[PDB]
Formats: sequence, structure tokens, C-alpha cells
Amino acid sequence: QTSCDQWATFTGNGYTVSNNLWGASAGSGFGCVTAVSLSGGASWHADWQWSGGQNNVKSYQNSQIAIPQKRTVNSISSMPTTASWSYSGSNIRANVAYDLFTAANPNHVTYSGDYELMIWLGKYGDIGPIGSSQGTVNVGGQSWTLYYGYNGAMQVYSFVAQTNTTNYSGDVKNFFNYLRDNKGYNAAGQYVLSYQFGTECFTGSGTLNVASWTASIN
Ligand SMILES: *[C@@H]1O[C@H](CO)[C@@H](O)[C@H](O)[C@H]1NC(C)=O
Repeated sequence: QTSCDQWATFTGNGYTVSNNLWGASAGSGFGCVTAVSLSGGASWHADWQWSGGQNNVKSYQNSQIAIPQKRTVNSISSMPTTASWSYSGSNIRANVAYDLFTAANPNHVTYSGDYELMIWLGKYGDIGPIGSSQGTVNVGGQSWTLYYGYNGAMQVYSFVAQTNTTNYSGDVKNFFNYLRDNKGYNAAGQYVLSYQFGTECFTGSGTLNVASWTASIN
């Protein structure tokens, strides 16, 4: 269904579609989300317009999966996902990104973590991820610009596609592994707290169509 309410949510079959206009107060405009299907994955689209607050995120419209039992990264065998999306509109300053928190305590709050992992399939405008570039890295047979920095106590690793990746098939475990193997990341001791995919919107007019998004933790 459709709603333009700041905190609108639609749930079903382990999947949840959320408007999540958490920063709306930082700007002027609106955000509407439509959950088209929640069967065999999530199918949804977000329509929005924002002005003002140039460098502040207005929303993170997204789809995510439930994680009833938290497990360590190393204990998980695979975190497969697929995303099929397109973006249209004008003056778009926004991304298309996976977001995941991990923490050493499985019972940690799920709205923050010790680490934040982001995978930016899309990047529109001059927006930039947290921290600074670490250079190019190969993950899952695709090249990414890896960023690292702190956002408070939390360390954020953002893998940014070098071209907008509108049809994606991947395994988030490959990203945790890269961090494990090259950046001293404690996959042994970190629990996956969240698993979300959406669009951080700053300013402009945009329509994100997510034809399909799937995700699981096995
Ligand atoms: C995504 O596409 C937009 C609009 O064509 C472009 O300006 C931006 O450079 C692209 N980003 C990436 C990561 O290729």
C-alpha cells in the first residue's frame, strides 16, 4: 500500500518496507513509499522531493528483513541478496545503499552498533559517504571504492560502486570477509543486527523503483 507518513511501514513474510523519513525536519518537501509486493522478496518504490539542509539526510526509505536470532558474521555461511532498481527525477542528491549494523553484544540496540557496513549500489550527486577513501577493492567480482571513518564511537565501512549498479546479485558475507581479511575486523565476534536496503535522500526530486529486492541470512 501507499503512505506519505513520516514513519509508515508495511510488513509481511519477514520483509518490511519503511518510509523512514527520519530527517524530514531538516528540510522541506515530502516522501511517499509504495509497497507493491512483499511476496518472495520486496517490491516497492519511493517518491520524494526535498529542499534545504544541503548536507543532511532527510530520509532512508528502505526494505529490510527480520532477524529473529542474531548470529556472528563468521557463523553465517551466506548473506545472499539481489536488487533490481532504477532511479528517475531531477537534481538528485541521494544514494542507493545496503545498510547493516554489527556489534559484539547480540543484544545490542539495533539502531546503532560497533560497526556499520554500507554497500552503495547507487550514488547521485555530490554526496559522500562517511570518512575518507581507502582506495579501490575487488569484492564479489566487482570493483568498489572503500571508505572508512568514524561516526561517533561507531566505525563505518562503505563500499561504493564505481558505476550505478541497477541489477545486482551479491553476498554481503564477501564484504564482511574483506574486512575480516584485510582490516582486522572481528568477524568472529561481531553479530549482524540489521539488513536493510534503500535510498538516503538529501535534496532534489526523485523516484526510486525497486522492482525486486531479496535478502537472507543462512
Ligand atoms: C549514477 O548516475 C548519475 C546520473 O547519471 C551520475 O551522475 C553518477 O555519476 C552515477 N554514479 C555512479 C556511481 O556511477
